[PDB]
Amino acid sequence: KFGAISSVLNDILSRLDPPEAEVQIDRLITGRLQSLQTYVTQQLIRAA
Amino acid sequence: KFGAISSVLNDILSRLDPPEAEVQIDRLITGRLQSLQTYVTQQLIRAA
Amino acid sequence: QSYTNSFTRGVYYPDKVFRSSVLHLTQDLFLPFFSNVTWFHAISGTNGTKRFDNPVLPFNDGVYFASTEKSNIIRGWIFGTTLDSKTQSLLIVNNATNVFIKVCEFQFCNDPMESESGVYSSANNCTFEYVSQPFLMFKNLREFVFKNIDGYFKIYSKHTPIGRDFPQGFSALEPLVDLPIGINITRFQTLLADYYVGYLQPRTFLLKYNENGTITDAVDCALDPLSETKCTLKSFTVEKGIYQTSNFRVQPTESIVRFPNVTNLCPFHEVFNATRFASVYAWNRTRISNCVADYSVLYNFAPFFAFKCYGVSPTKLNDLCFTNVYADSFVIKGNEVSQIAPGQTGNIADYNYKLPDDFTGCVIAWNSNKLDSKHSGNYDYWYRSFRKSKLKPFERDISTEIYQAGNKPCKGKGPNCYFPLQSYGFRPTYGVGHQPYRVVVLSFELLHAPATVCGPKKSTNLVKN
Amino acid sequence: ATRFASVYAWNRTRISNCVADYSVLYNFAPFFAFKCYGVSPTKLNDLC
Amino acid sequence: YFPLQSYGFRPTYGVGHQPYRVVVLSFELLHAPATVCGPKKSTNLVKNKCVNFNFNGLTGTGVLTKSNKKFLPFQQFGRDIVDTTDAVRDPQTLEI
Amino acid sequence: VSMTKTSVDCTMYICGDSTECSNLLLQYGSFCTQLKRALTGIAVEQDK
Ligand SMILES: *[C@@H]1O[C@H](CO)[C@@H](O[C@@H]2O[C@H](CO)[C@@H](O)[C@H](O)[C@H]2NC(C)=O)[C@H](O)[C@H]1NC(C)=O
Ligand SMILES: *[C@@H]1O[C@H](CO)[C@@H](O)[C@H](O)[C@H]1NC(C)=O
Ligand SMILES: *[C@@H]1O[C@H](CO)[C@@H](O)[C@H](O)[C@H]1NC(C)=O
Ligand SMILES: *[C@@H]1O[C@H](CO)[C@@H](O)[C@H](O)[C@H]1NC(C)=O
Ligand SMILES: *[C@@H]1O[C@H](CO)[C@@H](O)[C@H](O)[C@H]1NC(C)=O
Ligand SMILES: *[C@@H]1O[C@H](CO)[C@@H](O)[C@H](O)[C@H]1NC(C)=O
Repeated sequence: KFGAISSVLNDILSRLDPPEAEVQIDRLITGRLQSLQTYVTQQLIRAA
Repeated sequence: KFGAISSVLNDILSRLDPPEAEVQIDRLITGRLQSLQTYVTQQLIRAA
Repeated sequence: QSYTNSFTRGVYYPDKVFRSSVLHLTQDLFLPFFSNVTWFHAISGTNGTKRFDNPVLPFNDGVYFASTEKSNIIRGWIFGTTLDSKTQSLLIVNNATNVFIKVCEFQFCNDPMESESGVYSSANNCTFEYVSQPFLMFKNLREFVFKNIDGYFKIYSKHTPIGRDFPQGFSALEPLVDLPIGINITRFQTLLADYYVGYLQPRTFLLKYNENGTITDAVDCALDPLSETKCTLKSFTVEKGIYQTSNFRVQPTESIVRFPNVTNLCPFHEVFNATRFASVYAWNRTRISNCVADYSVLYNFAPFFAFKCYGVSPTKLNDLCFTNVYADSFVIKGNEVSQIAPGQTGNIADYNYKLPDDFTGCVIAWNSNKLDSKHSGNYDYWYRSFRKSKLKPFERDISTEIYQAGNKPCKGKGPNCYFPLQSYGFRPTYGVGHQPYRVVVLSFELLHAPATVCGPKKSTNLVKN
Repeated sequence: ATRFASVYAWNRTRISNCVADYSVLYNFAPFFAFKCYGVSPTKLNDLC
Repeated sequence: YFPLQSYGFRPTYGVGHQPYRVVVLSFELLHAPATVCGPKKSTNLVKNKCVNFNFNGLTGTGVLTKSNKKFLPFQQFGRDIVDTTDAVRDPQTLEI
Repeated sequence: VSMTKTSVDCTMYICGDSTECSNLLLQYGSFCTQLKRALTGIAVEQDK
């Protein structure tokens, strides 16, 4: 969840009005983006 | 502090009730996650 | 006819920023390349329907206009919603020497031979007027783009020497005017004393600027895979090889909605419309299950002092399913409504009814003065003013022990002790802060759908594969 | 206090070398507002 | 009783009676973009020096010099290949 | 000699089948593009 009310985006959009969905979605975007950057960094190190 | 009122978790928990203490703690967690991730990434490069 | 290829037409400068010898990739509302453009020579060309009628066209996000006329037969446009003087609308009419743009409540115009025309009919409650903004606005193609962004009405235009209908070529439309109209534009109409209309959609384009800031070419990133590749690389030249572009997905074709056979409605009527309500001390918890969670009755029943939902911000509660639903019903003072929320304190939040700090549900406060007040005072409501400790979330403490104020045992009431239950009468003469209010808290536990308290939706047939 | 100062001349009372108990604050009145910054109410019965 | 009697036009001297002109301003501040706002003072143009600047809402710090770029009639400022502002049109003289 | 080659679509991973989330993700700039380039470079390196 990374601090969000739910890990599923469809539950955030179906449960919350846009002005709150943007906050919960932003928290999930931050968590997933950090996960991809971590993955890519380890793949670059392993690639080297 | 990474934006928190205090860098000490015991002070945040002592001063605030959970509804805001969790927010201040989440900021300290985020900052320390970035610190540890940077440390480990550089240690992996240095280890290589 | 009534459709046309359009080619590479309708590109406009998306902003007012000068760029030199760069390719700028931007997302904005544009007419897609090779999209269908409606040709109105049929239906409303020549005389057409003039003097009797004329259909009104939709305005979806923004529009592209074009004409090859040099007679100035086409004179103007109306933008708005009702377009009958009920609401505001914007009317732009050209003249030989000036331009008259007005936004007012317009009823109709004289313009839906031609010795005199355009005297208009009637108008009132006018808001803004603009005069001769651009002063004026072998054939000449006259392209216009009309876009409405956050209350600003943006007009772009270009004149191209033309006798071909949309000849192949490229020319960008420079901005002409930007008006703070501030209205809603859902429909528009043309005014006659040949005409093409395209509609804009949100798209990404790669725009090529020359050294003098003029857009000379463009790539529509969704026209074909080569254009998408060019946009991915931000170049009009693509080297030999394989490039990775956006992923593809198969889209759904239909919506599948499946709910149980339950058609019973949840008994919100009986709890909320009860003739007698519980006190805060003995607050009443009723479990809601095996029913349809139809909340339309709640909005139809009465206006409320407060309808604040925590964890589910919308009033559109009919689209969710619940796993554990409780209705906690009690009567409070108006000045205590603000205390019934997570994180609040006071005699009610602390000793009679407390919510968890992760509470999900709705707090509905209704003014009930006409039912609960009495001339002598309604003493059937009794808050526990004094308690030894703070109440736990959703705890019901119905102890009747007399509270002792410290060390002294003080059995009985008086010298150093109080009976914890304190009566306060409600009377029609009290102000809004003291008058009785009925508050019901609907506690909604949302953990997928093990159990059904689903709202008033219909089931469809199951489709597999 | 019988009299409160005007807003152009706020009255600043220093409190020191004392102990505090905040149940008295609830006893003084129903309140229009009781908003705390940097500390939550009911946590003031620790060192404040 | 009629509102049409003359009441206070006659001097009828007293502090109470002397007429006063009263004008009130609503300051509606509706949602639609405001078209009314006070005049924004300008200051003389300084070139070839490191200055702070605000050109019609575009702010920054830099050295302003005469430019050889040719902006289109509607363009107010320019940006380089990385979308950082590098040229402005002076709102009073239209010099680039 | 070689590593398993992968390609990750940033938008689907972070904001799968979510238009509002994708629109929010667009406000973080080129990060998705940088990760796409990094994974493409790794894939090419493994074939090299
Ligand atoms: C308003 O702007 C105009 C130009 O947009 C200014 O006109 C020029 O001002 C300079 C210096 O004052 C003169 O040397 C030019 O001859 C003027 N041009 C014309 C065509 O008259 C004008 O001065 C500005 N007004 C104010 C009060 O700043
Ligand atoms: C546009 O429509 C919305 C519908 O809710 C309304 O709230 C808004 O005031 C309208 N704006 C106008 C007519 O300028
Ligand atoms: C740009 O403007 C200059 C002005 O002298 C002109 O010489 C040049 O040919 C122009 N280039 C284009 C592509 O319009
Ligand atoms: C519901 O409220 C109405 C008054 O609005 C009342 O006449 C009716 O009897 C009530 N029904 C029940 C079941 O309490
Ligand atoms: C609570 O509401 C239910 C609804 O049927 C009712 O039967 C019950 O008697 C009520 N209890 C109190 C204490 O009001
Ligand atoms: C402020 O409060 C103190 C309390 O001791 C009092 O002595 C002082 O006179 C007060 N000042 C004003 C201006 O009210």
